[PDB]
Amino acid sequence: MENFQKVEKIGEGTYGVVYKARNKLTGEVVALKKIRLDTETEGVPSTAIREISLLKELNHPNIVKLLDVIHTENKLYLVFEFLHQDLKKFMDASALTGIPLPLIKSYLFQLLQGLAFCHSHRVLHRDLKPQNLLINTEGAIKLADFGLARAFGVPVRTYTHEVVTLWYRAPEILLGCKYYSTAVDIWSLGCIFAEMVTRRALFPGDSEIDQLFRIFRTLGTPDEVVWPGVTSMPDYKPSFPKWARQDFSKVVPPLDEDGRSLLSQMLHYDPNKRISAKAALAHPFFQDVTKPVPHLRL
Amino acid sequence: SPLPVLSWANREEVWKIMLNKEKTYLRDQHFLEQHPLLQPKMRAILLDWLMEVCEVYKLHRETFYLAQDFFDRYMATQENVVKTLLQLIGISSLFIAAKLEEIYPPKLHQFAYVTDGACSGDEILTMELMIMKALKWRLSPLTIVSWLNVYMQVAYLNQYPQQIFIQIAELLDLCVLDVDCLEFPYGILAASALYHFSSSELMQKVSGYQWCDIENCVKWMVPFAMVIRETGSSKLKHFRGVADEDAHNIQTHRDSLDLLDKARAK
Ligand SMILES: CCNS(=O)(=O)N1CC[C@H](Nc2nc(N[C@@H](CC)[C@@H](C)O)nc3c2ncn3CC)C1
Repeated sequence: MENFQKVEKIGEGTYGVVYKARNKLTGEVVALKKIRLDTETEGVPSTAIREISLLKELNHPNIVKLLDVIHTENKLYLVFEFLHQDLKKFMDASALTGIPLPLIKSYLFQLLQGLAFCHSHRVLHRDLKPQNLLINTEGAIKLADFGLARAFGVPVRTYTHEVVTLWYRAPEILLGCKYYSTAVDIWSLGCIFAEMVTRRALFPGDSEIDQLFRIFRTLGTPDEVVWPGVTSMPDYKPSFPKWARQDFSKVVPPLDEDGRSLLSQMLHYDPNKRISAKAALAHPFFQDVTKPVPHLRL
Repeated sequence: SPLPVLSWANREEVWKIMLNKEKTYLRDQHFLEQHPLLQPKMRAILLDWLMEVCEVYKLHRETFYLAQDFFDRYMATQENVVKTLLQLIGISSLFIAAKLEEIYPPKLHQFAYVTDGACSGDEILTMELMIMKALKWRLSPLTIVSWLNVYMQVAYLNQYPQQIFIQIAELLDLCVLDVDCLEFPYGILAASALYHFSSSELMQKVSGYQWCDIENCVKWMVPFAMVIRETGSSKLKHFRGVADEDAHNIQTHRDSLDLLDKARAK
């Protein structure tokens, strides 16, 4: 751990503190996640073991590269690649000028590629929010902070603890669904996509009910036709006000017809109908970015 | 590729990624040739004990199989291990597994408690670090039981019935106690166990493996399946605080030691 020189503190979490650092010899600029072990009565935190393990498997250009794990005197250091800015800081800087549509499109496609990779490896991110999405100076964006990522196979159960910032939480979760699905990550990305276009949070609630009411105000209060099973859900109330769906011209005005289409498919109430990351990559909105491949009919 | 057209990702892409994981995660049926002081019956008593403490703390079958794989893979990196050191390595492998798989896992003092004082919290926190570092932090394998779950999901997507699952799991728990199982890939072991309770046709429909792929494994498995058959398979139990839909996923314990004696005899 002597080859690193701390440049500055980036942030802090329950688990550990993040620093920008230089490998003094090489000049490699890295991000160090320091984890004090002497503070934890249960050894290496469950969450840190899972993040290290998951990130060794997830090797994709649109996922943060974990470069090394170093064990020091009651300290565990995760060494990651450094990225100069997160999407939250980038969007705030671009609030007046706007983000150019080709850059919005490039970022969304890249986010969808990294997410499809996680989903194909049977992993749920569960915490997709702008400050967990890191960008570099040459147009790349990567998914980061896999502290809350859980693998499925035997679906991940829901609980009453600090999970995904309410603002990006899917409606099935707010309505009491007992199991998370890959659809919750697609819901977060639709929120982030709308936020890149408008430069303001699509659904900024202050409680679980305020969040749900904000979703219903924009997308319309759902029913059995749009979402088979919604009325029979644990936290659904027949007393919910019946708002109608707003036109996507008034919700995301700068977006084109292809853009409005993808966003509606990403924000579909039904987790079974909501587009997948793989299917989203095929959407006509990215036809200028990607070129389709021949499908083997066999 | 027995998985149907998956909505989330390509049916074949998910399946190929699962197969490529087995190719990267390696296990050796002769790892005890590196620890001459140890005999294969020692590993059997250890895994049987871990299985019982799992049932006691109502821990998931995935938790048990994570600890089994961590223990077997860790010892492949080690040499000249002593009989006394085995209790600590197994319970620390289980400590890591519980923290990874369970939502509210048992506390470190409960893991020390089951060793009747022969292991303390500091010994387990020291050992978990040695295990994780030696395993190169590769603690996300596809267990023997995970394949069984995938095979049951495929057979019923074309959730699933619990009673049948625990009967096949019961046979895999017996086979896992013999270190020779580590010669067959984890997916092969699960398909072979499922075949003993079904047919080659169903095995190929849910695992994509042909008869030639699992024939060698089914031959080795044959004695274990007979001991399970001779006595009759167990029934699904209820666990306090455990939601009935997840009851088949709770690790159970049997008199498997004497069943393992009868199996190796024939
Ligand atoms: C919070 C300040 N945001 S910012 O001012 O826009 N900006 C400055 C540098 C910062 N880069 C990184 N930030 C984080 N943040 C973490 C949470 C504090 C989380 C997202 O992993 N992790 C990184 C970064 N590089 C690599 N890793 C992986 C460990 C982004």
